[PDB]
Amino acid sequence: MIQRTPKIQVYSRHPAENGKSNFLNCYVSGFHPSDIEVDLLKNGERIEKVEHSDLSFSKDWSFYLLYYTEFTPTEKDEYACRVNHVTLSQPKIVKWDRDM
Amino acid sequence: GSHSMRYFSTSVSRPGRGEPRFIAVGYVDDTQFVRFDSDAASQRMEPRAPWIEQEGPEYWDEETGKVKAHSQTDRENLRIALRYYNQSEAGSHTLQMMFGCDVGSDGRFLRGYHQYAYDGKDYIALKEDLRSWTAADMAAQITKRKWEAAHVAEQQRAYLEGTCVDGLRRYLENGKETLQRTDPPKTHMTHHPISDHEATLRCWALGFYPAEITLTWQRDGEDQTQDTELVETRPAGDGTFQKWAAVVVPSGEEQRYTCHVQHEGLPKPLTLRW
Amino acid sequence: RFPLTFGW
Repeated sequence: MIQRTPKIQVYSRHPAENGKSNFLNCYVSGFHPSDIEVDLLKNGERIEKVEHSDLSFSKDWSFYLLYYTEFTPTEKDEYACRVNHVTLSQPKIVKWDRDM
Repeated sequence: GSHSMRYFSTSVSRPGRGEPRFIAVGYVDDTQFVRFDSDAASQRMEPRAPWIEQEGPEYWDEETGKVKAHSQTDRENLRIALRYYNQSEAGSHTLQMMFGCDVGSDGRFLRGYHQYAYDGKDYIALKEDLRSWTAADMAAQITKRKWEAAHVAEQQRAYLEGTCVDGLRRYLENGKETLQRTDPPKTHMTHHPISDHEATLRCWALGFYPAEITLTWQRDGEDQTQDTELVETRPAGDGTFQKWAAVVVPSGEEQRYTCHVQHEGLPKPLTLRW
Repeated sequence: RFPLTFGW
């Protein structure tokens, strides 16, 4: 009745240019079981129009999901991805380094 | 190159909260084209790629019927497994299935798959010869005996070599413009000092398709593959993928390192130097 | 084309 903790990457679809429409992604992978919570945060606040891919899995049976939302990066704004899962003692926050 | 069609399904039981959550998705290579979500409105198989949308209403009816039938037998499978293992009915459990076929460059059958997991572990799988089953434990042995008596494998093999391959050729043809593209990685290198003696060299591969790729670091000419950090390949959301590999180098030594990129899209592997 | 499937 296995458990695997998710691996989290937060990043942009295209390289960030301030004032230009883009897409922010939190990709979570290698996790089990499939119940997982993923929010994208703009300055500590949950972004509301966040979509995600349909649940799928890798050859080792571990799940992956991509959450994404179209945004407009600015020099001021801070973005992050918060992920909760049974393998996590508390919600994990991973900040968007326009690099990572 | 080779191509693949895959269907993945997951049923997660939620005792006390209704019927199992059921989610199925279909892929051609690394491109999703269909889905079904038991908790969604349509209760239909739905398109997820533009080139499948041209399929007629018969297609959508048949596929919806088959995927629903599968969700129902998944429900019963969860119950049965509860009996096989003598597990409590209070616990949530997961049933995963992968099914599909690989063809080669000119569209000839390469391989067939039909395998199951219970709670993240192998349960039963159709062997490569498509003639028998591998059971990972005793419960799966029960299932295996049942499927041998039922002669499931003859039907599955014929489906894999016939219907699955013809379906894949069909999809590849209709999705010609997007599915037969190869997109080479756009690469680069970044430098991030972590101290007065240590620097991080990071090799990036971006905008590539298909997702399979190799990124390696070597010092002078020797691999650093236990000093290299290597993140998991990730989707950009535009149909392409992203990856990077990093090594920590002694300050002043940066010039000794090379990054190597192997990808189906490159006539030749890349060598990149700082 | 989605597969047909059998009970455990």
